[PDB]
Amino acid sequence: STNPGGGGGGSNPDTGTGFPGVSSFSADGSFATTSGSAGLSCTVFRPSTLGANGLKHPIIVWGNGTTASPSTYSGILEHWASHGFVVIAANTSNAGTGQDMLNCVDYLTTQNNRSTGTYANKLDLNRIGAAGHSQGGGGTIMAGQDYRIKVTAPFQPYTIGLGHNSSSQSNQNGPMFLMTGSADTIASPTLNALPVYNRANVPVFWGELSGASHFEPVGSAGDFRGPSTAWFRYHLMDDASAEDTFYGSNCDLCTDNDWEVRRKGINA
Repeated sequence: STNPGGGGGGSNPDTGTGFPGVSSFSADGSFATTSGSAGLSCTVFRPSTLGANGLKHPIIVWGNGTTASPSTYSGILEHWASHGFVVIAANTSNAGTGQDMLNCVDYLTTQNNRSTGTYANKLDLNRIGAAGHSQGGGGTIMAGQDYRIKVTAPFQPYTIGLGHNSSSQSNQNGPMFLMTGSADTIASPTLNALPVYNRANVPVFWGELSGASHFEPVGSAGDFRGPSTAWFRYHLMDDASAEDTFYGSNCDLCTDNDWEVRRKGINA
């Protein structure tokens, strides 16, 4: 949380990659947003103007929970877009293999590399993260093996079925912000998340939110919204103010009794 600008009604300085600073990770940011279909089988939520002020936009690829669509998560996806991310959701309700998510990344790469178009030279292909809920959180871990996925944020992942291959957990490309809810009886954290924490080959920040059901991530994603935004702003925008959300002995979530935190490979 620590920011030299002091937040609030002040004006926090730009991030390391040049994106506007924000006074809150849970409130929407300064970019007006739009959404629409992308490549037939994806849906994008993005700033309505891309590439202003010399910026190249980081990307979050999203996988839905079982039975769900991108609209089920429109609040959280629009929220990230309002901070400056280009957010691409696989449309599928069956995101567990990770392949649809990676196809959405391939699609945006093509568009970035065109001479003209919505995305032409406007994306930062070195700053891609993955996130998703439920089976889509398992799919985030599956997709997170790919060398282009810099960090992941699985929201209540389901890893005991629905396309998951648990060996993916030990083949991640980058660090993981693993989120669970203590009231989640559908993707039991003991069965679905504890094994990921144990076997992951990367640093893991595992936060379990007290009193969160399996439906906390739907819509605007509740009390996961701010933390997930901090994670992606830190790693994909070099927002230094998000560092002490996760790192150090006195990190924000570490001293917040609403969270049970288990870390590995994270400076503490």
